[PDB]
Amino acid sequence: MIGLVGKKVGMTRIFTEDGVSIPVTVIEVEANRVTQVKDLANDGYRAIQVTTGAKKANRVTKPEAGHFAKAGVEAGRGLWEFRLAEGEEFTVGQSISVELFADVKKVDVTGTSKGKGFAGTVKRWNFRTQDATHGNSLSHRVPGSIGQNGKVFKGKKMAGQMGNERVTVQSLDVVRVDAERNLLLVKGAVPGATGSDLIVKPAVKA
Amino acid sequence: XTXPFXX
RNA sequence: AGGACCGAACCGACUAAUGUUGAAAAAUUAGCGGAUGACUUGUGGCUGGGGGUGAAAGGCCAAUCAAACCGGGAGAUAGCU
RNA sequence: CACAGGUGGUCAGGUAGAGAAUACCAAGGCGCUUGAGAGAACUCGGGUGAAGGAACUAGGCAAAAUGGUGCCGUAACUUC
RNA sequence: AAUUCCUUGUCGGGUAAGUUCCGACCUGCACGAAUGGCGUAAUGAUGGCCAGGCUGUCUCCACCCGAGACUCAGUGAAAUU
RNA sequence: GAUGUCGGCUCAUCACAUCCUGGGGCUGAAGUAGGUCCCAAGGGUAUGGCUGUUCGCCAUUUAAAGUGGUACGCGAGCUGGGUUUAGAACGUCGUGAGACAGUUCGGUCCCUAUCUGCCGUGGGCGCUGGAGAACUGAGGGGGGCUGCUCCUAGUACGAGAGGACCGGAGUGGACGCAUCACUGGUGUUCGGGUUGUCAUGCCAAUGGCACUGCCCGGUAGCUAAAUGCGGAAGAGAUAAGUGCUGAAAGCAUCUAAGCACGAAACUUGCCCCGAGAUGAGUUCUCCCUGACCCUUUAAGGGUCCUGAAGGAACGUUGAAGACGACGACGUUGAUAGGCCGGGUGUGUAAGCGCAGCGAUGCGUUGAGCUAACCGGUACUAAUGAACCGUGAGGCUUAACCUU
Ligand SMILES: C=CC[C@@H]1/C=C/C(=O)NC/C=C/C(C)=C/[C@@H](O)C[C@@H](F)Cc2nc(co2)C(=O)N2CCC[C@@H]2C(=O)O[C@@H]1C(C)C
Repeated sequence: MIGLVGKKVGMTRIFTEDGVSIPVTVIEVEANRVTQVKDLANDGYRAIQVTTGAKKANRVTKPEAGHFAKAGVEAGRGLWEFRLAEGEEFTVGQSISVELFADVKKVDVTGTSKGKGFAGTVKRWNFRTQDATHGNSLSHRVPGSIGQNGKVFKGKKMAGQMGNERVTVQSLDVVRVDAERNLLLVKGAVPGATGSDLIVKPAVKA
Repeated sequence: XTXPFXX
């Protein structure tokens, strides 16, 4: 079904009763609110529009003010969309909590990766470094050949921006769901740095 | 002259 | 005592990297070899071009050497471009 | 060339040191005729490194360390 | 063998495995006695080989300090066409 | 009037005459394990010793260690051992100078990228009122490997020995993405020890220089050797192949009409880019409801008033970044810095006092110091402003308004 939007608060260690340490990626999934409910008669696909968080009064734009005021829902920090699986129904102004993930046992998180900036072939494509001595001339961490005896094929692995892109990790085990704190304990690591917004949706890969 | 250019 | 030892100056230049329209038309950095001797160095002088000199490499003889540079024969000759 | 060049001689302080080495200073003389900011790949010059330790490579290039003083002790071979 | 074509000769030693290396055999393609022969302590920035130690040489690269690369103002370059 | 040659390194890419994995036919296929042939190129496809070597032999692995094309791929990408200069020797030929595809030692590999191309990143214009967001997904990339073990089952088979497909589960190797909580590295911006030396007037106490002077530790951040995830399942149409029905051709036949199975290929489903998709898309919301002149009287020009929504610029800045860009905040404010507290790290400061001949030790004291981290705080600085873009959005047609 649908997912939710939260914040990467960080990572901590969870000790069970048998003395095992389960890595977790805590997420502050604030109470979400629906903004739009779209159908096929107008748009052409069953989905919803959800926001979260808050924003300053004298900083948000007027166009969005009416977009949020239309549904009588306080402004958020962004907007996202979730497709419905032919069996989901919602209404504007409806608030969604973290309990939605109570009986799922697995999710696929999504978020933006960290920013490495301009990266090299080694940092980026795990290229094999050349000889550091024994003759090498200014060609230690260089790629080498990029073709044959007359064009560089498209998709050629080269240096460039590394990170700051959409990334989706799949099949992450859930550990705990504390609605009192609006938290979600996801096992393992997830993209993005502390404070970045990320999506959490049930796992399709089982 | 010496081999490859210009050894 | 020593064409002796370790090792600075000094004289050399084995290796590597840099540099290679260089800082430099052969160097820099890191180490390296001889370092009282067939040592090294300053000033001055002499051997002069098919000749000089040469612990000899066809090496050097003013950034040019299997026969210097300059001038002249000379507008050499070029069945080749 | 306002040159990372070459070089003949003379003067030769203090602490440590065997020393004209080396390290910090004195005398005295300089900061090397463009700079500011940022802190990406890659290159150059360096520092550190988990575990393994020449498996690298045509070949162990450099680095580090052994590195100094005193004492004990010291093989084959030898023209002694 | 600084010499051996056939050839990585054959055997042995060393290595888990050694066209190289050492030690022997001799079938010396084509060693050989002052264009010297066989040895030879010491010496060698000499060639080849095996060890100990040492390490980012490597497995496999990671991070950091600096000089450039990048941006701004100034000067303003050079090569091919 | 120059197309630089073996091999190695690096980076790869296509073909299929398939090395492995997958799917099948016959088998002198009992089983296990092989042989032969067909379909199949999705992905994957050893390390080392000797040698300059490719190759090859050897050792030990692996599910397998594929065959070839790409200037025997790749030197404006590296190397320079080999080939391929001048030096010098051996053997051999020649009287000799010298020479050999005979060997042996030694021996300068330059180029700041204009165009194409490729990896990335922006400006401008356009998409027909403009602006702010959220999407559709035409299309285009990424990914696709696999061993072992247990149960099924010591079952079927077989005289035994030996030993299953089908199906299920778990755990690994290699590769790949993300991440820094743990284990660790780094940490020349934290602390301490300490040699030599100069200085701060001197003692004490500090600082500078010597690779951060040499060392021992270590925060954040980055990062792997560290720890989490991943390959699929499933569906449709198919290859070889197996078929049902069934005539032509009274029988037979997988086929001609019809119909059902069928693989890691292909199309899907998983992930990312994605409306410059000029075929330029779709939804919601917000802002502008002037006065005239003149004129080749028109999608015309100009003046006065008007200047919104929003944007940009500027500034404080970022787990964003080469520059642009992207993101956060700008006094109605915690954006940065500082300050307060706390934590971490270092490891009992300084000073005085006590003991001791003194070096030193003890107590004050787990003291003092403390970078980038956590939580808070307007103390300072992010300034009122102006700069920016307007004024109802063409013609035509059809249906509506005035079904
Ligand atoms: C002592 C020096 C060895 C000597 C070299 C002669 C010489 O003059 N070399 C200069 C290189 C010229 C080049 C690279 C010209 C390109 O524009 C065309 C070439 F690419 C074509 C090509 N060359 C080859 C084969 O095909 C070829 O054989 N060579 C090219 C590299 C040297 C090698 C050669 O000629 O070596 C000789 C050997 C044999 C005595």
